[PDB]
Amino acid sequence: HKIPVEADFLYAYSTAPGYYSWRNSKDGSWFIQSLCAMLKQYADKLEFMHILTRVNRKVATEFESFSFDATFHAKKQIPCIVSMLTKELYFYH
Amino acid sequence: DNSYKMDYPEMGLCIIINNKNFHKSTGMTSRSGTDVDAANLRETFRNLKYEVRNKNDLTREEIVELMRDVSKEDHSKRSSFVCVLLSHGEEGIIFGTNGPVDLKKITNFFRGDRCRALTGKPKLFIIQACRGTELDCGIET
Amino acid sequence: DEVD
Ligand SMILES: [Cl-]
Repeated sequence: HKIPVEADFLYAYSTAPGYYSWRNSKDGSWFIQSLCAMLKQYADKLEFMHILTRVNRKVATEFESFSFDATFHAKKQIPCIVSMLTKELYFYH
Repeated sequence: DNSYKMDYPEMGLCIIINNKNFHKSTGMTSRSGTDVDAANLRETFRNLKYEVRNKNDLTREEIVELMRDVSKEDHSKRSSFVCVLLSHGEEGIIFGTNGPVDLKKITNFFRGDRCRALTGKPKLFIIQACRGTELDCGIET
Repeated sequence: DEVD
């Protein structure tokens, strides 16, 4: 009869709660780079959560910061999928 | 009936808010490389058949008005809604060019309550922004 | 690389 007012929202965060998020001044942010690449490759193949999981893996494995400042050097990032969705989401058909 | 109905006449809006330059009074740095993101997202969501609208350097007042206006459009023929936020942030907060906006304030405009045309339709918020000041040192495999 |  009713659904929750918070249902059917998805928050695709670039980073985990409490953490900095990394941006590259030449290539763009790690998260958006990876999100667009995975949408490009898989939007006609995978459900959105599985696309976003490939994004998590890409950001987690293929990026590490390089900084002249030791405090910010060699750091890592994991994005954070927050799903209140009630159904699978496919971009095709 | 396990998947969202995505065969309405339109996939829906993709609103991209690209905040690169902030008012000097805020003391916030420019976000070099965010234009690369904004263009990448525009092309990506174009290929998914979203009606993309790119907005640049919006104040906190403009962000809220934009979200309010967009939530009041006719979404009856739209399958979904996407909003991409590219800015400085902290936990629960994204920054307009002159000050912060609570993420809850933005998303509440689209609650199944306040935007009936999107009830039961997926509302996707993609957020490139800090959520705090912690650094992840990683671990070897 | 920059935090942001
Ligand atoms: Cl840029």
